[PDB]
Amino acid sequence: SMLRLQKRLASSVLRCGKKKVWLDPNETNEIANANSRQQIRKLIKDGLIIRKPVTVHSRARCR
Amino acid sequence: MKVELCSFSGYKIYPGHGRRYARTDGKVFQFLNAKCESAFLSKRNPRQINWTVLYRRKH
Amino acid sequence: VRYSLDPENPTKSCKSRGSNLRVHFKNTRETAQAIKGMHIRKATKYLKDVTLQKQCVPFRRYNGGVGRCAQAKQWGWTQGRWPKKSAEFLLHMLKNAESNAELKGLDVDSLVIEHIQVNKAPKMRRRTYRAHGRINPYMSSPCHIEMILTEKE
Amino acid sequence: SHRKFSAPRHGSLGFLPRKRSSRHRGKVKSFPKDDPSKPVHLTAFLGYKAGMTHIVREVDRPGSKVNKKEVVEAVTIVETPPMVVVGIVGYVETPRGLRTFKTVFAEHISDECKRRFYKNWHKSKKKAFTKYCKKWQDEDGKKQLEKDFSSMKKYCQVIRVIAHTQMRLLPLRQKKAHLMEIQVNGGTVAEKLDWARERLEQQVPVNQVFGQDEMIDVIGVTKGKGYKGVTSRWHTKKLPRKTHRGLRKVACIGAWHPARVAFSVARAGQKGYHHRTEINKKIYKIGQGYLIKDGKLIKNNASTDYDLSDKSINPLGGFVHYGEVTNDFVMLKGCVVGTKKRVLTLRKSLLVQTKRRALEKIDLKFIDTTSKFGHGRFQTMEEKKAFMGPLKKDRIAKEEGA
RNA sequence: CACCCACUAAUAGGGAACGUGAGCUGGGUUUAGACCGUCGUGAGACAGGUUAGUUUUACCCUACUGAUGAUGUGUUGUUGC
RNA sequence: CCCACUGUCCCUACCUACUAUCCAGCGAAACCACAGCCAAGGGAACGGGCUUGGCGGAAUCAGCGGGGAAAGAAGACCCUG
RNA sequence: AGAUCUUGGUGGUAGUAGCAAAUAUUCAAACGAGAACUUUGAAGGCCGAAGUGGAGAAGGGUUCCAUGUGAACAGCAGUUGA
Ligand SMILES: [Mg+2]
Ligand SMILES: [Mg+2]
Ligand SMILES: [Mg+2]
Ligand SMILES: [Mg+2]
Ligand SMILES: [Mg+2]
Ligand SMILES: [Mg+2]
Ligand SMILES: [Mg+2]
Ligand SMILES: [Mg+2]
Ligand SMILES: [Mg+2]
Ligand SMILES: [Mg+2]
Ligand SMILES: [Mg+2]
Ligand SMILES: [Mg+2]
Ligand SMILES: [Mg+2]
Ligand SMILES: [Mg+2]
Ligand SMILES: [Mg+2]
Ligand SMILES: [Mg+2]
Ligand SMILES: [Mg+2]
Ligand SMILES: [Mg+2]
Ligand SMILES: [Mg+2]
Ligand SMILES: [Mg+2]
Ligand SMILES: [Mg+2]
Ligand SMILES: [Mg+2]
Ligand SMILES: [Mg+2]
Ligand SMILES: [Mg+2]
Ligand SMILES: [Mg+2]
Ligand SMILES: [Mg+2]
Ligand SMILES: [Mg+2]
Repeated sequence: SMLRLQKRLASSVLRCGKKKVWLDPNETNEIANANSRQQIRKLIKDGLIIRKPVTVHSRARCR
Repeated sequence: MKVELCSFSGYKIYPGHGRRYARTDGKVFQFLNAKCESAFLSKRNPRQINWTVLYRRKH
Repeated sequence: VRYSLDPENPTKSCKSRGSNLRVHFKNTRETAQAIKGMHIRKATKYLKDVTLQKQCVPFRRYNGGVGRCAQAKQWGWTQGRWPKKSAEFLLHMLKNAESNAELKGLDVDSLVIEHIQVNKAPKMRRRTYRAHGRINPYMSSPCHIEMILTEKE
Repeated sequence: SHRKFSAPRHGSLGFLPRKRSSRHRGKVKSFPKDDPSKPVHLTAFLGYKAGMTHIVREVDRPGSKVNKKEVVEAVTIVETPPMVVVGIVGYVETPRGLRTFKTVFAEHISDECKRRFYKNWHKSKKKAFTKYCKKWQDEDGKKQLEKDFSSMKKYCQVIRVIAHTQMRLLPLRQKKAHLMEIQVNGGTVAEKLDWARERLEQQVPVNQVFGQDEMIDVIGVTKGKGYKGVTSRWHTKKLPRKTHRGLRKVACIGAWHPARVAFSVARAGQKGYHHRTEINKKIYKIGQGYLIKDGKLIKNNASTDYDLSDKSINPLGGFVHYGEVTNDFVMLKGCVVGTKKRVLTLRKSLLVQTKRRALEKIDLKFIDTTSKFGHGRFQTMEEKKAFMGPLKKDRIAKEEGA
């Protein structure tokens, strides 16, 4: 239903921002049950939460 | 059925079209439209503008 | 409960009521005036059309500033609107009254809205903040509604 | 106190109900004075404003700086396909004005005309005049029509013909014909009744109504401009930049007394779409329209006797926002009220043309057919082709299909 | 007001709450700051001069401007006076 | 005061954004003897009402700033105590 | 019946003024009775390190954090919320 808590916890576990947290839209219900950082940790290992890569800011044009 | 004129771009100007420019030096030009006129006023060379007659004849 | 305009015989009739409904009184009064005397199936289709902005309700009494529309020409009027909340509220009241007829065992395919009335409810107080450190009311104008339907065909 | 310096007022008070015209067609409102010595003729016509262009001609005004000189002049093309006479109206002069004595309608009213009687032709069953036309064939109906024609003969002063345009000959989206009453002038009531009777169901071209270089009057509705402020509507002076509430206003709308706003004060409201008549519009040409004998004969539309070029009045790329002119047309001189494809009423002049400005023969030299959808510079397709030569689009056309 | 320059057929005189500030402007007059001259012992004054100085509200009735409509001709439409 | 510069002006036009506008939802306040079409008359000497005349046709929308000597403040000017 | 009387209540105005400062939203799905406003994902943007970022002092005082509700409040709505 609502994943405001899980996005906040996943950010803290991944040591990234909420910008870079990817909660799988297919497994909304599975993520919704994870109400603790330990269940979040297993979600990240299993692949239901992915830390997205940094937005590209290339310096090739400057180089 | 009047005199038939030719522009800065070499195009044929039918009566009732375009403008006429008489400089102080005594020479008179006729233009077909403000595109051709402002090209001439900014001293652009018609031999380097591709759609101009003098370019087509040159190349 | 005490209704106004009890029917000529409450054996072919059913009633619905609502108190302190959160709709504008002026809007609901105009909508109730439009559907009065209508066949129940006609009022159902009409109030659905008002939500879809296919038929307008004519604003006759409370028409200060109300704009003109082409659909007002179905009525004899010039000003009309399409109050969605008033149509929604009267639709729920019509479904409630229809179900009451099912309880009373009389056929619902011939009901006609013989009586309908919108009363002003006690107001609800809110607050608005104005220019030089002043407060003015932001009151709401809820309304009571009642209706009586009868068998006739 | 008096205003410091005198200045004329803005706008004329002779058009004061500055409202949307109650009509769209444009009413004649005055037909020329009827006299019996002249032959029988029609006094009006209906055309459509096709567009504008300019011409070149030789002026014959002695004592002028343009005498024996070439000039260019703006002209307005008005498409005038032949109208169809479908009825006759009698009028009787009462001490309260004219009143419509009797109307007689011809058999076989065309479908384009019968559209005028319906707000919704699509859902209609097209029953208009179906029982009326039945009386043209039975004995009691025909005998009644004879009695109604004879009653017009002995009781009516002026008679008019109902005529309608043929909208199917126009490129417009509208298929509904325009009806109008056209007064028949020039003769006894019996004579104009016999003339109009034989024209029933027939076609009346513009050649038989108007003539070359005669001054006529154009009646129609102007372009709409919507709601407009006083600066656009009455052309009043703008207030300075420093004005608080705004500067496109009239500063003083009246003195303290008479304590009311006068009708003569410029105020914001509807501008445009007004019914106006303009007099003394000279006819420069009457085109022949398109005609097929063995091929499509198009040249004489815009071929002057000095041009001798095969081209029509149509510009290159067609008239902007109107379409292609194919029927007969009338080339008026100067601007004319209205938008494009706006129905115009053309009326015989109420005055008598005696000045040298009128009764001056027109002798065209050149008719501009360059594209009006931009800065056109070629009169015809063939002139454009000869100047530019073959292009890439025509190269692959001659390459793919050989 | 006045006077001057120039054009013009002529460059007439006035009223409308000394027309017209919910139309404007704020130059002047007519607040508070300040300078000079004159008067006053002084606070201060000056149809004496000078400089800086907040211009609010309309959505109400009518008027006017436009825009739908309304009466009655059985309904409705076209053309008209 | 001069050069330059320009929509300050001659002389206005066009474009863009947000509004205003229409709709869904929500929803005030100022003000209010009664109200609201005028000419003249007389009258607390400038009437919406009174007299005499002109007349008067539901219900309304968008504007408007002529009036309501419009609203805002028991006039700060002047006089009296 | 009056006192720009006191207190309380109610009208017209009026469904009117207005809900116009700081560029901007869109598609699909989920839960849900109900989605312009909630959640997720995909886009398009903004703050642009003197930030619309991460932390404190004063002041607040439990607003912090979970779960639940949909009465009232959050000047539309809400499945959301200080
Ligand atoms: Mg406020
Ligand atoms: Mg405050
Ligand atoms: Mg004068
Ligand atoms: Mg006059
Ligand atoms: Mg100002
Ligand atoms: Mg063009
Ligand atoms: Mg004055
Ligand atoms: Mg004033
Ligand atoms: Mg003012
Ligand atoms: Mg000043
Ligand atoms: Mg001072
Ligand atoms: Mg001294
Ligand atoms: Mg001095
Ligand atoms: Mg200053
Ligand atoms: Mg109003
Ligand atoms: Mg408004
Ligand atoms: Mg009076
Ligand atoms: Mg006092
Ligand atoms: Mg006082
Ligand atoms: Mg009392
Ligand atoms: Mg009181
Ligand atoms: Mg509003
Ligand atoms: Mg707004
Ligand atoms: Mg940026
Ligand atoms: Mg920070
Ligand atoms: Mg919280
Ligand atoms: Mg709310």
